[PDB]
Amino acid sequence: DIVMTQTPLSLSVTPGQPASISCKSSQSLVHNNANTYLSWYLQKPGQSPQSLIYKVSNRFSGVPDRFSGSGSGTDFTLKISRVEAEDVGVYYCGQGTQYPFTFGSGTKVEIKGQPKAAPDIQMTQSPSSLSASVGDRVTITCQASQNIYVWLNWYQQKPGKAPKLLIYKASNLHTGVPSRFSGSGSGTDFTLTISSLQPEDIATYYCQQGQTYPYTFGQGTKLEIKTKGPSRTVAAPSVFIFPPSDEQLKSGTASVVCLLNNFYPREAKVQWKVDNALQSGNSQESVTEQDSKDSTYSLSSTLTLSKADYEKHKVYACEVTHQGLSSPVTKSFNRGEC
Amino acid sequence: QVQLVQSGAEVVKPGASVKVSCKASGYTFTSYYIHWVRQAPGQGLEWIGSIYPGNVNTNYAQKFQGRATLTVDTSISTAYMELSRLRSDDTAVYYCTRSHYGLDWNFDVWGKGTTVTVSSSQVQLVESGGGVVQPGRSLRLSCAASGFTFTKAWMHWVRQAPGKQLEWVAQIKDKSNSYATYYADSVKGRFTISRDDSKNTLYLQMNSLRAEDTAVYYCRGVYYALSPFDYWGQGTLVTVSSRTASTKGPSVFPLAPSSGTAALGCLVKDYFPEPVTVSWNSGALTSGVHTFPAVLQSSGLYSLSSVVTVPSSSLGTQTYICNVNHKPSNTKVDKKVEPKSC
Repeated sequence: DIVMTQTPLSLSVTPGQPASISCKSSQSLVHNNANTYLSWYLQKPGQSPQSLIYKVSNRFSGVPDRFSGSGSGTDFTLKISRVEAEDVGVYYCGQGTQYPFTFGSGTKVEIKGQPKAAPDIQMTQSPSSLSASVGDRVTITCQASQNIYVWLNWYQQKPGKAPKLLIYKASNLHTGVPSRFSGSGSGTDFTLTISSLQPEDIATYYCQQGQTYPYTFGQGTKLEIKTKGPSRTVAAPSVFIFPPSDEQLKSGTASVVCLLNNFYPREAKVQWKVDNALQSGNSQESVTEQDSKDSTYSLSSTLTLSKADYEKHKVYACEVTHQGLSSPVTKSFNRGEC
Repeated sequence: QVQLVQSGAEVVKPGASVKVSCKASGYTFTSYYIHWVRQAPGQGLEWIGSIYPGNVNTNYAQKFQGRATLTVDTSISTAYMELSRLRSDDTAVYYCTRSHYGLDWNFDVWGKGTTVTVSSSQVQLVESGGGVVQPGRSLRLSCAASGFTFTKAWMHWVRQAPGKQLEWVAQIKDKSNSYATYYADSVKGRFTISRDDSKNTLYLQMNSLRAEDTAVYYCRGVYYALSPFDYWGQGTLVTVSSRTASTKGPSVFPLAPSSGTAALGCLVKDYFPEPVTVSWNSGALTSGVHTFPAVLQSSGLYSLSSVVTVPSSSLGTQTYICNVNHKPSNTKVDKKVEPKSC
């Protein structure tokens, strides 16, 4: 095993200054075809390695001119004439001259900045979500990690749409925003109040500090209203049955699926019959959440058998009993026909 | 009517750059700050930077200095945002927004946003597979190659234990070298590297796994001759651990429509852990879709169905494909669902 050692372990430069990195191999890297397969790689933090130099000194396509490699035999150097902000990471040498191929131990290159700035301001909103009633007074709060005086705005965003400014400078209502919105607070703690909730106020609400760059937003508060209406009308399920695909039969298992689509109320019974013999204990049910828009439910029932058992029987049926059906509905298939 | 009208949705490859535009109308473009703000899907808002069109003074968030460029064309009242060296986590809706007169610290008018998707599939090398495996058991990785002549390259697997250096795993040569293979000593007899040139795919079969095999695994493709390259994939983590149930990617079977309204779907079976995400026609088809909650089977693996109702008129013309993503196993599966033809 050719061992590749690198020096230094790590180095720091001020932005735009040069850096030099060295690689030492335990044996000569000269291949018998007189090529020297020494390569250099950069691995930016959290990313894949990327190839910079091959055969000691050649740049790959698109590699900037500020990277150069030199050396011969057992001693190799990579020079970075100017370390730019996107050049930071771990540099590795590697050899492709003798099996097993090996890589160096890595040299970390970082930028040392003497000035340390104030940290980014963090905005934290409370609660994360809430469910309320039309007519309620609703208050949500925002806490800033630094004192931001009154430089705080509130936004409303509905799914699929852009945010909309509601309040700026902690308490000023923007033009066109209804007067039921108001804001208060100063320093680190801010409040958005909706004086009397209306159905169109369902949305996520965000605060944003406007005091110091970078401008930062809170993580959002979701405001929900659960509907206070009657039940929807009875909806009969439409029923579909699916034989196992021939793909799945190639796996020794057969799943038969029965679909009950868009029914109301929730109570429904599904029985499976194989060759008109009622089944029990070999099917599983799964139900959607009540649909957001038409308030129906949907249901799948899956019957599982071995391929051997599936091929011994002819007719597969699911029988559905539901209040919206005048009598139980049967959907079936006969194995082998189309 | 004060408005900001944005350029259309864009799909871009990682490492490339994107430039989105924002046309101002109904107010004097040069007297108000313009900002750009982005929203990654499911998440909150992030300020990118600002520009005052009257004197093109700019301010950037530090994490975007050197990578974002804000520019303007005042003759057509348009602002532009260019973002370079795009990665995974730059997928987002990008908004341009205008500040209230006389200040730059609020966002008064908003564009409707531009969807920018950094494609996962437009890279030279992308690995599939990974996750948790019991010591002594097996796991298979694959790697899809694009944008170079796969068959001429010598392919490698390289791995990196957390916090450690790169370590070479295996190499497989091309057809002119009989697809000869070479291994690191610690994996000889346990790992097998292979390739399938007709599918531009590289494979690593790992058996008898040990705790020391825990690492991010990278596929890699190398060629010298007269236009050399040394490409690296994205890396996938393999954790050899006995303290967590093992991950398993799903199998996907079609629920073909029967022979008014038609129903069809995908049976997504035999995966662990949760979740999978299911889409239809890459997200183009959403109405009438029901993806049921997963149920844990007696095998210890989850199964679910995703179904869609369509008019039976469409079973001839329309193509129906369910797209299944299982992040814990780093696997994606597309299954075309077509009417069974006799």
